[PDB]
Amino acid sequence: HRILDGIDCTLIDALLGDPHCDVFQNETWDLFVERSKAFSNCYPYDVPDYASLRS
Amino acid sequence: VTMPNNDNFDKLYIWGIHHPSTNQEQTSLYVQASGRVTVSTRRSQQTIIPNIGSRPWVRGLSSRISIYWTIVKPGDVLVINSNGNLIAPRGYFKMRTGKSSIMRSDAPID
Amino acid sequence: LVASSGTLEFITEGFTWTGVTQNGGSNACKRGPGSGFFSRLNWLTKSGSTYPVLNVTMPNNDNFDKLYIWGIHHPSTNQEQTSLYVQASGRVTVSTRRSQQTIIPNIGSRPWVRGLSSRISIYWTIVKPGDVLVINSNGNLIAPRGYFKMRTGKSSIMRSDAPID
Ligand SMILES: *[C@@H]1O[C@H](CO)[C@@H](O[C@@H]2O[C@H](CO)[C@@H](O[C@@H]3O[C@H](CO)[C@@H](O)[C@H](O)[C@@H]3O)[C@H](O)[C@H]2NC(C)=O)[C@H](O)[C@H]1NC(C)=O
Ligand SMILES: *[C@@H]1O[C@H](CO)[C@@H](O[C@@H]2O[C@H](CO)[C@@H](O[C@@H]3O[C@H](CO)[C@@H](O)[C@H](O)[C@@H]3O)[C@H](O)[C@H]2NC(C)=O)[C@H](O)[C@H]1NC(C)=O
Ligand SMILES: *[C@@H]1O[C@H](CO)[C@@H](O[C@@H]2O[C@H](CO)[C@@H](O)[C@H](O)[C@H]2NC(C)=O)[C@H](O)[C@H]1NC(C)=O
Repeated sequence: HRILDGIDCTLIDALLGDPHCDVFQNETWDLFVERSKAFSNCYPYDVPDYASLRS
Repeated sequence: VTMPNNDNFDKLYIWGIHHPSTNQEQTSLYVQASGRVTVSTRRSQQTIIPNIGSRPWVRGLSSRISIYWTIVKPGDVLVINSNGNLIAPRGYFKMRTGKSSIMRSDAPID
Repeated sequence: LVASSGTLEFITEGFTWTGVTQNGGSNACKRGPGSGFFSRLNWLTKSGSTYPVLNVTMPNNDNFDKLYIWGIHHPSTNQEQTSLYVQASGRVTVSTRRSQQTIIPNIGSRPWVRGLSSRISIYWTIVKPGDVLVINSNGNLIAPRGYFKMRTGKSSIMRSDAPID
């Protein structure tokens, strides 16, 4: 399978385009591995039905 | 503004709305008293209204962004209307469909 | 989630409701002789002639999950709205570092229920350890008197009319 290691990015952040996540622009994965070491670091946001927008 | 989906695949748009902490900040940024954001395709619709209020201080700010997505199918056309508070998109994502998923883990690759 | 908590343990906290009359009760909610209100709610009204932006906070430091139960008031009539909370239309906004909600009252008639055709929409926010609450409103908050403890339990509600033995 093709694994993309998110490191200190959540997939949602990656998408939204948080500075320290722009490493990931345009990337493609079979399985996206969200690490517990991960954070966010840009305007503070909420996404109602975050749940689903990740999925 | 408006932006056809004339390809033959589904476009995804992530957009959002700003909720400020005070009316001083509102009038400063978006000149109106109360804003509003309505993003809509032909078939569906969502209007989100901001909420001028003070939240936990976080990396400086006690203001906030809320995030919304619209999917626009082929033919279907997207339309964004607002009189303030808008966090607009720059475009879309390709929506594929397939066996791709997301796992939460802390163990190393090899 | 309460049923499963398996506890109604309530630790009262002093908030700072500045510039507002607290403790509004009603004839609907009679507490023995005269008027009253939900024991774990605090009805904030205008103070003499004013109702200001309220903006309290309540950090949680203990090693457990706090549950907070707070409301909002939906008046029957534009005059009832102003008579209490003084503004055109209220707003309540309850937040943790992560979450956020904003209700807005809706001025209007409901059916008569125990003398009244106003209402209270209840809601809940949970603050994890080391987070913070931040209640904030220009009008209409049915404010929390503190918090309930939350255990993770094997417990549940069940509805029966069987007698116990
Ligand atoms: C409404 O009330 C809340 C709290 O009651 C206010 O939030 C507080 O705002 C100040 C900013 O002026 C924050 O001060 C900062 O503290 C951190 C802590 O280490 C420090 O790094 C900064 O140098 C700064 O001094 C404070 O954290 C913040 N507290 C919370 C819980 O958000 C809010 O500003 C009030 N707004 C109004 C209009 O009254
Ligand atoms: C909008 O219309 C509704 C219903 O058409 C109004 O509600 C009605 O208001 C009257 C006046 O308070 C209520 O009369 C009361 O009936 C009770 C119950 O039996 C009686 O014991 C009392 O002495 C009193 O006369 C009536 O119950 C109530 N009916 C219903 C179904 O809610 C409402 O007040 C109207 N709103 C406005 C702004 O006019
Ligand atoms: C509910 O439980 C608490 C804690 O077991 C009871 O005792 C105290 O509660 C009050 C809050 O009203 C505070 O003095 C303390 O936080 C508690 N003390 C300690 C040492 O934890 C109390 O019986 C109950 N509270 C009410 C309002 O009935």
